[PDB]
Amino acid sequence: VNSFSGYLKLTDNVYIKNADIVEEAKKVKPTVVVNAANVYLKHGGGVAGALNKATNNAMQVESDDYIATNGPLKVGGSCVLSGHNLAKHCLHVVGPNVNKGEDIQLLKSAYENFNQHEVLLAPLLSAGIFGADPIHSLRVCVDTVRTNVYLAVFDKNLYDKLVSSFL
Ligand SMILES: COC(=O)C[C@H]1CN(c2ncnc3[nH]c4cc(F)ccc4c23)CCO1
Repeated sequence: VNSFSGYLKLTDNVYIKNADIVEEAKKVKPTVVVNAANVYLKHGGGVAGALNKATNNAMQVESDDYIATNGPLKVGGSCVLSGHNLAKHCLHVVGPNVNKGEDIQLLKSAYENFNQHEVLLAPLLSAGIFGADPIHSLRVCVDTVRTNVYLAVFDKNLYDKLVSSFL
């Protein structure tokens, strides 16, 4: 039993809710919140900008030190950093950004990072400003992640479409 509330169960291990991931993280304080990161960990907008703003820019400060030490992530890759006031840990995962021309096949590699964590609160990778089709992202999630994932979808209209079209 865990503390996630109001989710629709899609599969054995995937759950979905119309929610603001920032507000959901603030309430649940999950072990892991996933950030929709880019390779530079520049958290300017979308989910990343919202998560970083909620940490009062502490996420960005920590991220800048990470990059100065380690260099950029790979598209499809991830790193574990602090969850600050939102979660124990933040798993920064880089999905391909279609608006940069990145290969959508890398979306499966991106979701594989979730399998290193037993339970996660996450957004749909490569959705929103990353330019992928969220219906496709949900399909890849369900077909790739085997650990327990609670998906937060900000837009109510999109949430209803994702549920109604789910096979
Ligand atoms: C348009 O709706 C989509 O297609 C998906 C969007 C929105 N993203 C989010 N997902 C879950 N919670 C979210 N809180 C946020 C707060 C913000 F200031 C910005 C984005 C999000 C956000 C996912 C990727 O892009």
